[PDB]
Amino acid sequence: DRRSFSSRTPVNENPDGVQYRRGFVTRHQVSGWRFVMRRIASGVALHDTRMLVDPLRTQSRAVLTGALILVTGLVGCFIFS
Amino acid sequence: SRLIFEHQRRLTPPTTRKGTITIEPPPQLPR
Repeated sequence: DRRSFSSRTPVNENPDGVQYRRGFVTRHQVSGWRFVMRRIASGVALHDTRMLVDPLRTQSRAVLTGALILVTGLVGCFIFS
Repeated sequence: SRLIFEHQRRLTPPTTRKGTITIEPPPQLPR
């Protein structure tokens, strides 16, 4: 196709790679933390951690769409006046 | 006259690992 390049980090064998000292959080780390905290909260409530269907995310996204419908109704009734 | 020297084994040199390091070629600009 186009012969892309996967993410790679070889071993260093050199005294620079031990010197990073920075903590910066990626998109993959925050998505992995979202997945772990949605597997634990579906592991102390649903008591099954297969994560096929997660109902807590369904409820929380339902109340978030409620708040979003509130905000869109506010921006719709503000432009009326 | 002149003192004797004995043919010891030399000290070991710091080794030169003569490996053939390979670099993966870059990607190919899709368009």
